Amino acid sequence: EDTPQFKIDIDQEKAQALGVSINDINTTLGAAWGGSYVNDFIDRGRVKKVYVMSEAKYRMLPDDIGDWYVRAADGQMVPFSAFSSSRWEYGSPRLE
Amino acid sequence: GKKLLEAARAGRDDEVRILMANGADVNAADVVGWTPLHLAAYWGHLEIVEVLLKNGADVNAYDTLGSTPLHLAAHFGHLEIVEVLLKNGADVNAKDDNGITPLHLAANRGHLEIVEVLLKYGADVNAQDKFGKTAFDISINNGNEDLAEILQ
Amino acid sequence: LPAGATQERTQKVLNEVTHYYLTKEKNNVESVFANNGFGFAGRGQNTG
Amino acid sequence: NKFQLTPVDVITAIKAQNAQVAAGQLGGTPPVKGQQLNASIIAQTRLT
Amino acid sequence: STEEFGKILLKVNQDGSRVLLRDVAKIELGGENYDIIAEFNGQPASGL
Repeated sequence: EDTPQFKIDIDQEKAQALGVSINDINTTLGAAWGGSYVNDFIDRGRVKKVYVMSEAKYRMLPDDIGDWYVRAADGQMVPFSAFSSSRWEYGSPRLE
Repeated sequence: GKKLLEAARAGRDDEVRILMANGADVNAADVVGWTPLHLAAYWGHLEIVEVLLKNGADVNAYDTLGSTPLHLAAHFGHLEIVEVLLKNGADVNAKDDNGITPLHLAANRGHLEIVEVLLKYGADVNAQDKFGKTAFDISINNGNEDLAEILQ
Repeated sequence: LPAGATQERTQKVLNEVTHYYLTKEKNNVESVFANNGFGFAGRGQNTG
Repeated sequence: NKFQLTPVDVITAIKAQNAQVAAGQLGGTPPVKGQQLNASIIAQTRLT
Repeated sequence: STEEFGKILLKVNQDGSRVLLRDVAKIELGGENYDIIAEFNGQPASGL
């Protein structure tokens, strides 16, 4: 059955205003909260994966969303709460 | 409380009006803060909204992000539920954690009738969200000719 | 059609074709399915 | 190094000037009414 | 939808005015290409 899920919207105008590219925004959100396969390394002669992901305590609750920052073209660091609005909604965890 | 949350999500009329007789908490909230009244406004169950409200359900309860049942119902085009909520004292200009009001949500989807019902009940047309946007700014940005005119 | 001939030019011709079958072969032809743009010799705006 | 260039720029220039380009068509589909000319537009081709 | 594609924010000018996608283009559902005209007795047709 459907479960609650955290909808987060990126303000295209404010991001454009602050000089903060959308790619900087999304890859930050995803690699932090979802993690990112970056490349491979060699563990004892065996090639294995290299993931970057936020530490657990910084990707748990919606308040943690604010503590993540993206740099603008001018060089200033901008928090996520500047160009994002967030709500709750329901969706399926398993589409048949 | 847990059985009332899931019965109001599924929409069983008889089971909510028996759990209420079993002393079930009208304002029992799930892990995201959604009361049975939030559930019924989201899913459009008009008559469970009317059973809970007369049983003392908090009409202006807000979730862990500031959304009230009036937000949900005005957002998804539940006209008759917007009117029943406002008839039981729904905060017409409630502000969530992003500054979004029921008028903003109803204006984004183009619900002309809920906008006219919120405005009739005194919705702040110049109310601003966290980005300074009014219901009007939404209208011109969406290209909504009909709604841009209703919003003054 | 000739080289570089356009789509609208082919279509007038295929309509003349379909008009013949449905009029002067009215007893024998049920229907005609015209395709402008591709043919046996190849594709192009000048084949149908 | 005489002209402040690196293999990077050589590779970039070969990639830029030895290439093949999709350019579309004069009178390409969908066309306007009464187009009489349809022709392949030939942009940059491979070096030889 | 065509409306959502229409309100894509291309550019915010210095005076604030937002250049939207519909301001520079027309937006509609359409075919993937328009190279083939398929007619069944001169009527519009698709098929299998």
